[PDB]
Amino acid sequence: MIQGVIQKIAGPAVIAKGMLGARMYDICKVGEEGLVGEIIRLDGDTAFVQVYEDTSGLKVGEPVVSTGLPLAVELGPGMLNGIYDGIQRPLERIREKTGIYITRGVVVHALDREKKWAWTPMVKPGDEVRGGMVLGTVPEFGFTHKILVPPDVRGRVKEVKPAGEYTVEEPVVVLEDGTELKMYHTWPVRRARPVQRKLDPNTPFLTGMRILDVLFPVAMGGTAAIPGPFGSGKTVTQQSLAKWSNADVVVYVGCGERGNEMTDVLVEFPELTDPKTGGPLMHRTVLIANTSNMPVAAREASIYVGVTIAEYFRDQGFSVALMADSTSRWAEALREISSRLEEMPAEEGYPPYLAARLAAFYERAGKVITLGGEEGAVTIVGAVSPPGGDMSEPVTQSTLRIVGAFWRLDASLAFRRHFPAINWNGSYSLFTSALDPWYRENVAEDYPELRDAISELLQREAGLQEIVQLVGPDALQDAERLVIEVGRIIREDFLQQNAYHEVDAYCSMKKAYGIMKMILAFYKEAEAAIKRGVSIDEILQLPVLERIGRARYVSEEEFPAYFEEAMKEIQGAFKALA
Amino acid sequence: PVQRKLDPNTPFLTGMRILDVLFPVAMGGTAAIPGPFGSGKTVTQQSLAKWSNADVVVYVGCGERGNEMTDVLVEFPELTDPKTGGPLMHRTVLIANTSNMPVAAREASIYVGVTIAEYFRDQGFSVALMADSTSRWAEALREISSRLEEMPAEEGYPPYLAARLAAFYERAGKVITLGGEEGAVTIVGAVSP
Amino acid sequence: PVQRKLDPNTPFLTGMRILDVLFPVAMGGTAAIPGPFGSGKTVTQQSLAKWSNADVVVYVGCGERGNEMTDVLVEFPELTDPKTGGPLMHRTVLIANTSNMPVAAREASIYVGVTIAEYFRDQGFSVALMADSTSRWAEALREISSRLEEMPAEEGYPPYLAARLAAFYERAGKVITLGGEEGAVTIVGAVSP
Amino acid sequence: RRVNALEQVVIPGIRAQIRFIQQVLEQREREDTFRLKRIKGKIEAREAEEE
Amino acid sequence: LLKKEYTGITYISGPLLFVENAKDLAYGAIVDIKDGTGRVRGGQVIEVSEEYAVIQVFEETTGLDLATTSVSLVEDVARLGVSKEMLGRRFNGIGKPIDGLPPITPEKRLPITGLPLNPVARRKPEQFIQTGISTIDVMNTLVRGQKLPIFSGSGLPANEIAAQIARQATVRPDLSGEGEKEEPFAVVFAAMGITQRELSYFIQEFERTGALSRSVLFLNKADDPTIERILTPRMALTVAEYLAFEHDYHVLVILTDMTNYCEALREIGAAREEIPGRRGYPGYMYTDLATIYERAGVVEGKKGSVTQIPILSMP
Amino acid sequence: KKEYTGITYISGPLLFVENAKDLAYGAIVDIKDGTGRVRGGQVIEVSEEYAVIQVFEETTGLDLATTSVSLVEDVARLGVSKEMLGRRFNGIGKPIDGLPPITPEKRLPITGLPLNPVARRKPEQFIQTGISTIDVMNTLVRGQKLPIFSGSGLPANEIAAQIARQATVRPDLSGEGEKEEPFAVVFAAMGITQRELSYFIQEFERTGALSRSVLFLNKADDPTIERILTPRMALTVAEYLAFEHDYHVLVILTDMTNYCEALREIGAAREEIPGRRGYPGYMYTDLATIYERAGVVEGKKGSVTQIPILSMPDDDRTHPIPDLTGYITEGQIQLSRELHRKGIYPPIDPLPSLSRLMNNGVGKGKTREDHKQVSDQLYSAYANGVDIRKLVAIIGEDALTENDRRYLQFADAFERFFINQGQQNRSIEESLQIAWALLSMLPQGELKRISKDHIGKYYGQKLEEIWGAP
Amino acid sequence: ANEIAAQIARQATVRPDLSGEGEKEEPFAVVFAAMGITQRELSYFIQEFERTGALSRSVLFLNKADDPTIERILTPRMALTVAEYLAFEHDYHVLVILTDMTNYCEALREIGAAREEIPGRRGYPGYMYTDLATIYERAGVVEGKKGSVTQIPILSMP
Ligand SMILES: Nc1ncnc2c1ncn2[C@@H]1O[C@H](COP(=O)(O)OP(=O)(O)O)[C@@H](O)[C@H]1O
Ligand SMILES: Nc1ncnc2c1ncn2[C@@H]1O[C@H](COP(=O)(O)OP(=O)(O)O)[C@@H](O)[C@H]1O
Ligand SMILES: Nc1ncnc2c1ncn2[C@@H]1O[C@H](COP(=O)(O)OP(=O)(O)O)[C@@H](O)[C@H]1O
Ligand SMILES: [Mg+2]
Ligand SMILES: [Mg+2]
Ligand SMILES: [Mg+2]
Repeated sequence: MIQGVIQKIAGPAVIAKGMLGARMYDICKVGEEGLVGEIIRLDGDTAFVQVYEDTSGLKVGEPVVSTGLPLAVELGPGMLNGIYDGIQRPLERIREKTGIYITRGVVVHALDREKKWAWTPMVKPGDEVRGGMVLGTVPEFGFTHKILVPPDVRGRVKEVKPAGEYTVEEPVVVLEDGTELKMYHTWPVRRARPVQRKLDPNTPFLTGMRILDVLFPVAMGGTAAIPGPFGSGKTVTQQSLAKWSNADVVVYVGCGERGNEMTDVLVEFPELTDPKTGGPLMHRTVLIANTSNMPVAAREASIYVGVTIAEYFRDQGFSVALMADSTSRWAEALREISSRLEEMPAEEGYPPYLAARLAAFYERAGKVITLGGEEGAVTIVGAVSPPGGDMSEPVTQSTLRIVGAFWRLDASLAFRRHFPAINWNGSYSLFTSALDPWYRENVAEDYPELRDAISELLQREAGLQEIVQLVGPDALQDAERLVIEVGRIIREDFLQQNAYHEVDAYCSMKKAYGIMKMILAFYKEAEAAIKRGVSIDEILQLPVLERIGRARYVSEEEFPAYFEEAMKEIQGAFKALA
Repeated sequence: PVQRKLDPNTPFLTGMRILDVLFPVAMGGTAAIPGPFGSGKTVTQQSLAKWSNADVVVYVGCGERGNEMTDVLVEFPELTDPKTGGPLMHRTVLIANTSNMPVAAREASIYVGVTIAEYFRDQGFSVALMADSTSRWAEALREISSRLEEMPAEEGYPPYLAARLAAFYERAGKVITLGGEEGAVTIVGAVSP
Repeated sequence: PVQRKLDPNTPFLTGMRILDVLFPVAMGGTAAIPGPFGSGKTVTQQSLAKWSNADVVVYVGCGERGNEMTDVLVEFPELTDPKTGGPLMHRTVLIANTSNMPVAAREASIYVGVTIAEYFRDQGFSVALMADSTSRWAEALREISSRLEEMPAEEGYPPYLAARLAAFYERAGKVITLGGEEGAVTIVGAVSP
Repeated sequence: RRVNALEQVVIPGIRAQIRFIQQVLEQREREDTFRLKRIKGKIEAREAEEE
Repeated sequence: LLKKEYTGITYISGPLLFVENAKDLAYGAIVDIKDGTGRVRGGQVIEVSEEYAVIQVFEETTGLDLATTSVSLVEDVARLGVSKEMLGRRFNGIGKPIDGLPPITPEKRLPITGLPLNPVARRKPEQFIQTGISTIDVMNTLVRGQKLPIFSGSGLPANEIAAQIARQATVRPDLSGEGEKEEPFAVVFAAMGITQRELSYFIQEFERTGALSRSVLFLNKADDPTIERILTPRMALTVAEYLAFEHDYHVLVILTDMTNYCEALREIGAAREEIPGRRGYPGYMYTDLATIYERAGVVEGKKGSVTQIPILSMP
Repeated sequence: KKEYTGITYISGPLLFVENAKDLAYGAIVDIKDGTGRVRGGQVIEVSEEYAVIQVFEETTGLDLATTSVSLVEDVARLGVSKEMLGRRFNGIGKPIDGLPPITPEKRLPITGLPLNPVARRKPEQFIQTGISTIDVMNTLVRGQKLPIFSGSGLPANEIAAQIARQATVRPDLSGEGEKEEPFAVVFAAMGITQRELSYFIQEFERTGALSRSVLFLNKADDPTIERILTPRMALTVAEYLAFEHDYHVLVILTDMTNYCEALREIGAAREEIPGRRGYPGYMYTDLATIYERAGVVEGKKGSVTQIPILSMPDDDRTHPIPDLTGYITEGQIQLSRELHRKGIYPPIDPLPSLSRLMNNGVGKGKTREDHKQVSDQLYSAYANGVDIRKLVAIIGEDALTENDRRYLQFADAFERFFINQGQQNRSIEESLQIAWALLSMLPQGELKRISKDHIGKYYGQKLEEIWGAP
Repeated sequence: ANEIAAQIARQATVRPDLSGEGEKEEPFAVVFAAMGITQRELSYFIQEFERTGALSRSVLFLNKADDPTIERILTPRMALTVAEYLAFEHDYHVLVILTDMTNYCEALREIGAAREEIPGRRGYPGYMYTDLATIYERAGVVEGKKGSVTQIPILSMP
């Protein structure tokens, strides 16, 4: 490998001479302490290396060693139930050998090199292997981890190890060429993993949250952005998606958050339970954790590591959900890195290539046919935090241009303690037109038209606000008081959900369809009674209001009996009325 | 060179009511017509070319569309000169440098046009000069100065832009020629902020 | 050098109602009076020089008009010292460096004025120091920094401007002198944004 | 009448003025950055005239 | 023909690299860059001099080193091989097929930058196009040879309007008595910075209409190299000009979301430390945009025509 | 020992010395001239041919013939000991109180290692600051970073001195009573003048609060590199005490705007291209390395709490220093100029102020069980009264209903009694008593945010306890 | 502005009767400095001075719009040198009119940008205050001398 010596030290910038043959953007180890850095410029015999960590104490003449590879992650068994930083350093193993502080120059491995795994071969000698096929399986918690050949490797199998206990470092398959395949391989974080073909979105990503995946659904493999201010629910919704979605593996990325907020996430997450099996939620999630005082390079590269791990788990045939918390803090690190490189700014101080990076990050999602012949998907949900609620900042326009859904939060509904606090007037979704051939085959034939009727009822209430803000609410006509009351019923009994309840935390499509049918059955009969001619106050007092309200807290397996009872009850009550 | 410069005392009849009544321009004066896109600068300058009472009209299309030059080349041979009964194109000189033509030639076209207008002034004629856009000339100066690695003054323009603009507009006026005749040149320049 | 600094507990009377009542300044305190041209900085400072109860007044004309210094030279010998009854000019020292004087002498005038004001402090007097414009000092520093080809600050000023400004203002205060007596220096500086 | 006049006229003009001033200040800052880059380049070029 | 290689690389930084002894590289030429691993990159010469030649790389410079990198010349001017068989095919903006079919056989190789049309050779556009929209056909009518862009917002359906105009376009020869025949119609569709969800809509609309048999598609995706976005409209316009002025087709060129083109141009300009314009954009955008729009029109003595409908979203 | 005499260039704050490749980057050096005076300096760039040194103080007497440079230490270190309680330092570790220097137990680098995110634990205990508007509505939790936003003429220094004088912990309210825990205060003053220096010196010594405090004081005329180094030394002492002797420490940083400007001129002097509005591009990371040194650690009984103080330049909350501080901190307390001009001290305005970790430090098992609902009710009632007060000026008092007049009187009495405490040292129980006395002026049943259980227990007391002596 | 300046130069007089002196004065001598002036304004000024008969008492320094730009650096200095010489050596009362200082500032900015000076606001050189001060402060009165210099500069606000 290429080895040189330091020639000039000035802040984080180091000039090393004797480095002829080193390649651009390689990872180098600087000094006797082993500080890591990247080569950013080549000039003759010298190379410019930008050191990640603190450089105080370095001297001229200390060795510089090039690893010869760009920034990459180790992909293999042992990533689940793990906590990593932005450059895939296991924090738990760092804590054991160092204490409460992170000393500079510590060396650890992403995958444990001494843990034994249960090997089970699938290929036999004489077989031809191409990139993406399965060599064998290894059990890991509730899953079976498939051992994949790297995508750039092809050849014929020479020898296969028998079944037994092995570590990740021992070769299991060796080809006729002489290349030895281990249980793990490395891949650059900035290069997308190849696939065969990208399929269309035609299956919904069930979030379990009534408003989110009834009014503004997101398809499997889609993208969504959820901006909002403090106390608006951003975090509970995310962790609720982690708890209740139909994704097999969850990847959580935190880019440069506050320390006391990463503390909450790191402490609370091991205490949650997986609703599928009752085991810990940690057994199917990977967290990337970065605070504000970590090096800016790790904060900038945090999301690429997460999306690469999500792509690796997608390549095994799973369905992966990726949650990127506060991409604005990633854009801040990008701005800082661009400022240190002396590049020209654009708009609000951001580098001109911000939109290109955001487009390159969001484009990795989608449902694909993997190289192994199996389907997989990655779904990305990215949180945004505007500086003052103005969606005119550059990051929000750059996000709005590419995302397929937009869940706008509002603190005004949080002030009224109405959760989820989602502004249904400013939100939108572009996956509704391609999802209803799934809805009217697996939910109910009348589901789409019922959804549009409910949306129309919600819209008609909003068009009467300039009446109520001038004239008192009680003075209105019967035909308008009726729609105001049905709007209140929708806002309080359908668009409201409790995540801490035993049964209300998760809602299925049949239950939501039943509730919507129940509400429309109430509304049509109240309207017909209005032309029949009755006191409006008597309608607002009828006992079927309790049947409307108490439909939320009924259990999933006992809902249909309640639905049929309420269906007969509303008719019986409105026939009893004069 | 000229012998003397005289004070203008006769109007330049453009054929438009608002310009000829409310804001007149003299037979040796200068005028500027700034405006946003789709406001009327080109239609106003072609109407002046069609209907004014000047003897010779010089049209300088510094960095504009190529279809307008085709319109001038097609329509004008069929129209009638207001003051001599001949075809309108017989009194017109066109200097065309479109937007996709080389950038550095935008500067030369303005000087060529004003030099031809000065030449026809020395024969005792009354000449009207129209510049389709001077902002393109300013952009050409900016590009050349950027290639020279000079320090920009404001908005990226070179610091000597005002001197060039003043030198261009100063060539107009009513004069007594070296041959004893009397001639005048009017300059109407459009600006595209 | 001095023996010990003391807290401020005696007001510096200026003779203006709004400054004496609403926004007081103590005997060893500092104050700044910024404003655009034509707002009243010079008239206020000259009124302070006329009517204040300081024993000795030191006036620094750093980079301003010469007629303002001529007015002080002409009218002060005819006025009356409020607390002694003699001529007013007998208690005043003027340092004059007008606008068309050489640029590099503007900093020297400020330092000379503050050094003289500290010298009169050591004899047990209370001295008031007026700086007519501290912005011209910054402009002179910027002009020299241009000739030094060094890296400038936010608006072209040298980076060490704030250190100089802090070192100039912290020379004021009420002290116990090396001889055991008590003196005070108060600084009022104008800013011309 | 006053409520409608304020809401539909007065606020958008102030917002447009703010949006214009912000762009002007940002452009001036960008020009300053370019000039600082040029002077740093000249400073680094000066030291190599006679090594 | 022989090939020549240069190995005197002396400086790599960002998108630029310097070659020492390359005195015989023409200005604006296309070079072919190879590293030690065999991966091949492209680039263009942006400045040539006696001491060195400056080459910018079309994509990222990861993996290059001064010891093993070599630069090879391809051609003195960027050219595209065009043919009449390009109809019904799909390309990735740089010119390579992405439909899985074998590549074409070029009849001619034309420079992609084009040449200005002589104003004497032009003629007036006078043929009215009926689009089927009252607000267009009556008050903003479209003529063969016109360049008429659509100013759109973020969530507004500009693409549906463009597709509807492409479907319903007709010339109505009966109002002037100009016979009954149709001189053949063609559509050239160029997409810069488009997303898969949107591109699928255009693909499905073209398949449903059946207009794919007479259309050429140039597709540049959001994860493609940023330079390939710059070259995308020029090749589409080259193909349209070739068809219209050598085979008498009436082509219709649709350029989608030129805001992506302008941001890509800003990136490329700011990568070379140049004096910026009004909002950080390069100060020479007017010429660069004029070299794209001005290629449409009608030519005296020829039957073909080029009509442009660019689409851009107002920020 | 060894001296370098190859000086080749002097200009302003920088000097070049040849053949000095043995000097490590960031080392501290001593500069000696012909008159025998010794100045300090820091190495900012090392190369094969020469090294660049930034000089403390001024360079008046230097010349290229007789100047020499000698090494002091390769890494800036500070000697720490428990003797430091009751001492004053000049910002680089030199005592200025006249007492002999301390003997160090250890010498630690002033730049600190980051905390491992898996080693922290959630803050769960509060600090009694003695101010009702902070204790009741914006409670400060052990391990929180709660800055104070002030203007130019607002009395931030007096509030800082009062908080440092009155701060204490309450172990009797926690659990069964627990046990006594040590407490200490670390005060860092940066860019202060002589008047504020004398004020702080008199205030800390006139009441006996010096015996539990460490003071780092940096004047306005001191070198700017000392102003850079001061908060790191303060945090080093705080971390040493808290995580090696189980102290509960409180760090007060007097003015971070001075720190940000000093960082600006330091970056400008090192030929660095600035970022937004002339500020360095790495200001976010540099500020994060200071704020994120506070917190509480699993397995440790000590903690560090920070109260940064900063002055908004032109009252612009979008300025970079207030903007980036809100991205790292956990709320803010905003002083109001109108309340200050009305004569109310301290001028803490409860409407824009917020504490984000408040809910973790309140509730049964600590303080009192009715804290959160009382705070919410006070916030809502004050918000109503404020706009009723503006409506009165147009429509007149007689046009209001009875409830609007009661809200107006509640707002007046609230501003008169709750906020305007003067120099009183109020416990949490007294503040809650006054809060319930103010809520008693509102009629029962309009207190929507409070449950009937607490209303039936605390409602009804008259204001006479504080009304008889405001 | 030019009409107002011409009217002031035409109508200006002192009132010794109000001050009690009883003297009869003599008319002002005029020094006229034109920088980048156009023919339209120059002809107006010439005709006005011809009609008022003030050309026999006037000294004219003309730098037209088509003249070279860098000559504008010198013109105010020579005009003020002549004015100072007349006023303080021959006891004249001199009135000085400078047509456009904006053109002078552009001429100064050209040289400042050519020399890579550190700019102030809007690209103007940092020493423009001193350079403008060396022109303006040459007016006033001198103790023990009868002459005087009065300045009426004219400038256009962009
Ligand atoms: N489904 C829900 N049920 C009850 N409360 C909710 C729900 N969703 C959000 N909230 C409330 O929203 C608030 C915001 O919490 P969180 O998301 O953790 O922080 P932030 O939104 O400020 O990032 C919480 O106090 C929580 O009580
Ligand atoms: N006097 C006029 N009468 C009718 N239409 C006009 C007139 N002036 C301008 N227009 C309209 O303005 C449009 C284009 O204006 P144009 O001259 O191109 O302005 P610019 O050159 O600034 O873009 C033309 O389509 C024309 O219909
Ligand atoms: N206290 C005052 N009383 C009366 N007139 C004043 C007062 N202060 C200022 N002025 C007027 O305002 C003008 C301000 O001039 P001056 O203070 O010399 O300029 P600047 O404030 O720009 O230095 C003076 O001409 C004076 O007539
Ligand atoms: Mg959150
Ligand atoms: Mg035009
Ligand atoms: Mg003044």
